[PDB]
Amino acid sequence: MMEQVCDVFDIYAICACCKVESKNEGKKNEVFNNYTFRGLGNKGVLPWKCNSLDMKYFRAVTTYVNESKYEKLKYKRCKYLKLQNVVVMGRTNWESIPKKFKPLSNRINVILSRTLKKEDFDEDVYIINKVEDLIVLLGKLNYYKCFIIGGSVVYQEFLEKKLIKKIYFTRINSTYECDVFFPEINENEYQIISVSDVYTSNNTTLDFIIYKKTNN
Amino acid sequence: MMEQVCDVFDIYAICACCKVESKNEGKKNEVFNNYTFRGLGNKGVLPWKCNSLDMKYFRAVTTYVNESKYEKLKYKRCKYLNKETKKLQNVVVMGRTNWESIPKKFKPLSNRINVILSRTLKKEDFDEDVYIINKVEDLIVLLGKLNYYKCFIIGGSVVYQEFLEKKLIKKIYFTRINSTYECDVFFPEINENEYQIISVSDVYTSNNTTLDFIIYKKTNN
Amino acid sequence: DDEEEDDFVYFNFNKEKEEKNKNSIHPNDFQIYNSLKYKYHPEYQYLNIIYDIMMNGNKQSDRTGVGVLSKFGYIMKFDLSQYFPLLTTKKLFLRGIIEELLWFIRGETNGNTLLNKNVRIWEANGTREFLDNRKLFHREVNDLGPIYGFQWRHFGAEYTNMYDNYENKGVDQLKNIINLIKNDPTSRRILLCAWNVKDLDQMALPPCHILCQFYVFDGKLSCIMYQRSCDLGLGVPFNIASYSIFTHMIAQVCNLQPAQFIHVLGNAHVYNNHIDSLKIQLNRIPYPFPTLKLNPDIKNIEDFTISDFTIQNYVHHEKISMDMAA
Amino acid sequence: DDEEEDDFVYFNFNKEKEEKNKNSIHPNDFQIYNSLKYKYHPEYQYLNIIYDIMMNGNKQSDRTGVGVLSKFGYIMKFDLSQYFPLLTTKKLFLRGIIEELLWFIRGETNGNTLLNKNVRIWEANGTREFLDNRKLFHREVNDLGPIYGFQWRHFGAEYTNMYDNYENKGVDQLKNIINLIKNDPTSRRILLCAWNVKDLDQMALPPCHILCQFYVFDGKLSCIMYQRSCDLGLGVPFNIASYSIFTHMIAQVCNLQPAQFIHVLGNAHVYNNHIDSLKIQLNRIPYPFPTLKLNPDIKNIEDFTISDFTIQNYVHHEKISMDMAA
Ligand SMILES: NC(=O)C1=CN([C@@H]2O[C@H](COP(=O)(O)OP(=O)(O)OC[C@H]3O[C@@H](n4cnc5c(N)ncnc54)[C@H](OP(=O)(O)O)[C@@H]3O)[C@@H](O)[C@H]2O)C=CC1
Ligand SMILES: NC(=O)C1=CN([C@@H]2O[C@H](COP(=O)(O)OP(=O)(O)OC[C@H]3O[C@@H](n4cnc5c(N)ncnc54)[C@H](OP(=O)(O)O)[C@@H]3O)[C@@H](O)[C@H]2O)C=CC1
Ligand SMILES: O=c1ccn([C@H]2C[C@H](O)[C@@H](COP(=O)(O)O)O2)c(=O)[nH]1
Ligand SMILES: O=c1ccn([C@H]2C[C@H](O)[C@@H](COP(=O)(O)O)O2)c(=O)[nH]1
Ligand SMILES: CCc1nc(N)nc(N)c1-c1ccc(Cl)cc1
Ligand SMILES: CCc1nc(N)nc(N)c1-c1ccc(Cl)cc1
Repeated sequence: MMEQVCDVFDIYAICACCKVESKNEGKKNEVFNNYTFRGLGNKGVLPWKCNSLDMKYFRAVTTYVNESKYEKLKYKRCKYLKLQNVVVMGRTNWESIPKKFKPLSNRINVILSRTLKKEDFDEDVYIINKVEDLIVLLGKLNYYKCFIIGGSVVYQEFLEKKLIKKIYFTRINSTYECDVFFPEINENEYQIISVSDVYTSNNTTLDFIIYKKTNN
Repeated sequence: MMEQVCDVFDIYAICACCKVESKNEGKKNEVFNNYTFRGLGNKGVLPWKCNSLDMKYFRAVTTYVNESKYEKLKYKRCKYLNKETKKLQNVVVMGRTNWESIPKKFKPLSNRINVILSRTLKKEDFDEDVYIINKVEDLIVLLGKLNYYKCFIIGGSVVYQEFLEKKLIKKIYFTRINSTYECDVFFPEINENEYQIISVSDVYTSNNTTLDFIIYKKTNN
Repeated sequence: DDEEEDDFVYFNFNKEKEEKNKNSIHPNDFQIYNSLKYKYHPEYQYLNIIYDIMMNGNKQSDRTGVGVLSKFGYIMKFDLSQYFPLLTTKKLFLRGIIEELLWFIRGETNGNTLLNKNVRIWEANGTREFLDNRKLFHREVNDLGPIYGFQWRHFGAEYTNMYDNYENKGVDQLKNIINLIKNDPTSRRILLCAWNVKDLDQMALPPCHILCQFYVFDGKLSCIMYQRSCDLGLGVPFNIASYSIFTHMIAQVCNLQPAQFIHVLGNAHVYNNHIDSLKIQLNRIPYPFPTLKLNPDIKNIEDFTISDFTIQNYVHHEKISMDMAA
Repeated sequence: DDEEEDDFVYFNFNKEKEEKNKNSIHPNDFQIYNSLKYKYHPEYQYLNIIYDIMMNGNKQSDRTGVGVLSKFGYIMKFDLSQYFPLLTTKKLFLRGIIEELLWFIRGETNGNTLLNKNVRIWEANGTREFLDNRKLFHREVNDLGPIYGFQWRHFGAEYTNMYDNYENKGVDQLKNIINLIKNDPTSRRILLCAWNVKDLDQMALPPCHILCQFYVFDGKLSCIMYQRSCDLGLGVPFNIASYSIFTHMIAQVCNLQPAQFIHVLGNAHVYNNHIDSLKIQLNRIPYPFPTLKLNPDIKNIEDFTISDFTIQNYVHHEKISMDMAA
């Protein structure tokens, strides 16, 4: 019996957070926990500028599609109301993406705004006035999975309203200057179901963990 | 697709075979191959008496059933027969001599639907809860009317030979008893072009002999 | 498709239905550990062994009256090129084990040197009572005998006392394996062995770390360390760090990049007293590993000093005392 | 659950796509080996290593000119209570390794003894030329030096020549490990080590088999053997047999039942010249292992003779010349 959108319509969140620096004492925290990793961006950009391994991960996850498993989805979705995934982002977020890289290739780019002119951009490039308007654009489109790629503001509301199924969280294990952060995930609403191998990229170790919606 | 009986009804064969007593001819530079393991029985019984581990394996395989996978098999068998719309058990088919070789305390085989192939005997000759059929065709008819998980052909040689002849075996669970005993009945030589080994188990020791279990599967074309 | 799936069940026909001391370990207990679908973080190589010993270990009682769960033969591998394997499911300190390493390199066997730096790893092994019980009635307190350092720099030399000048006596294996790595890298004899059969009875105690074997490929160094006895809950965590650090050191003085530290465990055991703590540890999710930075100017194995080692970005769960006794 | 499956797809995002020597090796070559679904026969522990080395091994020139494919660190386990692991994918004879073993146990280092029994395992290492090139100019032909036999019974004694009676000189490790297994079974110091650092240069060649460690639990004896250098195509098959027999011998004279023989491989290599032959072997399906029977009246490790050993029901494939050179 299918009516809780997140699970229902297949919405996922994907992020990469680093550690935050505090002016009073910058390192070697006395107490650590999952919240340690919350740095999201700094002055319109990533706090660590670039990380090719995470870039590859982000791209591979948002563009991956398994067509044979698409009607198990077309089925209930229709039943509830060149396959590509949907990538929902914010304006400040969309404006941070470089020129040559916009829109994100092989992905149905969506945007959350109150001032952007739909009139102005492409059709394969949709915009929306509010959260709830997204569910709508989904019921019309043909996609595999919907990924909320940020930013902070966008992560927060999507979590509060409880639309997030899984959170593909990348832990950048180094400290940087930050001004925007990810919302403290509620350990009782979401739980870590997977932890990857550890890697070194751009002079920092990092790993990828998967947060799940405790169906419970 | 042209549906073959062995697939629709899941007819499998399971046996145990030891090494035969050779007329060592003056060569302990013996050649070995899969046919080296062909001894099925001796004077009505197993060449090796008993093997608790093989026994345990035979029982686990022939009594194992997965109810969640039944409905899928049901729709398939019924679809093939153009027929569409209390515990689940497997079937075991054996020759009359195999039947008679079983101790009374063990007949019919527990938790399995027992089917016996014979001409000299009829339902009236048996006290047990078993099915008596006098031809292979009767089995197929019987399987289309019963609720069962899988069908295992358990011997003897004669029974094995014709089921392989008729090309009704989907897979062969073969136990290689790594020892030599006196034998008078043997398992048919498997045509390597018709059957290929797809799995090999761990090696074990039981009743003073090592043994392992392999699985043959009907081939391409 | 499912065709070969039932075959899996048949091949497991002779398997034990339940885990051995599952009865004593109890699963609601490891409920986060069992809730994980994919545990690819390297720390699980260590955690999975703790789980394996707890669930299938053999109950044994040391001649001490103490109890343990033990298994025989395990192997862990850590990619030092991607991370420094310092356990993150509990808090670990490294000053002491680094000093112990520097002490081995100097060839010392003098227990006082470490005590004066408050590194008490070997203290209990050097007391008057412990040496007497080893029948070392004529050994001075804290004179550990021909252990590691002596074997690494003077194998074969006749041990006298911890203050003797053994300059040029015995085989300097440390110097030899380094020269082998530099001149003959494809050699399969680059071993550093501390188990000197002739000197065992003279040692405060036989070495736990039997030997190190090195492998060199495409400018990269790997190391295998064979441990004959492993205290999983307390010792192994430090064991992995020590030898991972050693690997980096040997690699840098030979201008090679570190590759894998391969840990081979012989008698792997878990003390019964650590079980509650280890259960707690098993339910913690590892954080990304930290990295190790060595002062790049050090090019001679003997020139390292405590200030040349730096652990960076160490994120960890709070400390746990394996023995919750006090 | 199917996306708990997609996560799997993601986690594997940083692979290469092909194995290293794919192009060089070609898989339509391991057709039979790859067609199998469940390869649980213990012989696959050895065949999978060969396949791993061939597919992922590093290319090196092991001894000047020869060239091999190598890997570092592997562990194989054989349940001696369930079978004797003599490889069946090719033919093997054990008279020679058993004589070598007895030779070891007697503490001999005289190559002529083996040669008189038509066992040439050590012939090449005892020639005038081989010895001279090892710088052993004052060593008689076939006097192998302080190798296995000598170390097992007299570790630490000064080696003189192969005819010398070294009575009550050095450490008789062999006897000591037998007494520890009998009187102190739980000990984690039951090691037999042949790698005598001080005597290496005096040996025809350093031991390939570094040490053996024993483990006792509930009347069962397990043994781990650490091999520093391993010739997968020619040596290993025999090494596994050699030590499994030794494990049985020690178990019997100690009144225990043999359990597991654990083989640890340090530098594991496959000689290029053996590739073609090993490709053939990998496409052969194993036969159930045979069994080993020792004369039950032998109660002292020193009392075994060649006729006290019988390998039974050995079913094997055609013998193979690893080196197809003519
Ligand atoms: N490390 C990571 O994984 C990520 C880092 N970042 C970093 O964070 C920074 C941007 O963060 P942040 O400030 O959170 O903002 P975002 O860029 O995510 O979004 C800001 C915009 O979202 C729109 N918006 C907010 N609420 C709604 C709503 N209810 N309906 C429709 N539109 C809405 C607004 O549009 P308008 O004003 O027209 O109304 C607003 O300007 C950048 O530096 C970026 O690089 C971002 C994502 C991920
Ligand atoms: N180790 C192992 O895995 C196995 C060992 N064995 C051993 O072999 C012996 C049995 O050998 P064997 O005599 O070759 O064979 P079977 O037990 O197969 O008996 C065949 C005989 O059974 C009946 N039969 C066979 N096919 C048909 C048919 N199509 N229609 C009607 N009746 C049929 C007939 O009985 P009737 O004469 O009444 O007409 C026929 O004479 C035993 O010693 C047994 O233990 C058997 C199987 C497996
Ligand atoms: O660096 C070390 C030193 C010691 N031990 C442990 C193993 C054993 O529990 C004990 C040594 O005693 P024996 O095993 O030798 O009896 O110390 C370790 O795990 N790591
Ligand atoms: O019982 C034996 C003796 C030798 N070798 C092999 C290992 C090497 O291929 C070669 C010796 O060369 P070094 O590893 O010592 O360099 O002999 C074995 O595998 N088993
Ligand atoms: C490579 C950055 C990246 N890594 C991960 N793991 N998650 C993300 N959501 C982003 C991302 C951030 C900002 C924009 Cl604008 C687009 C994508
Ligand atoms: C335990 C013997 C056994 N083991 C295996 N692997 N398969 C078999 N088919 C039998 C068997 C033989 C004769 C009778 Cl009568 C019943 C079963």
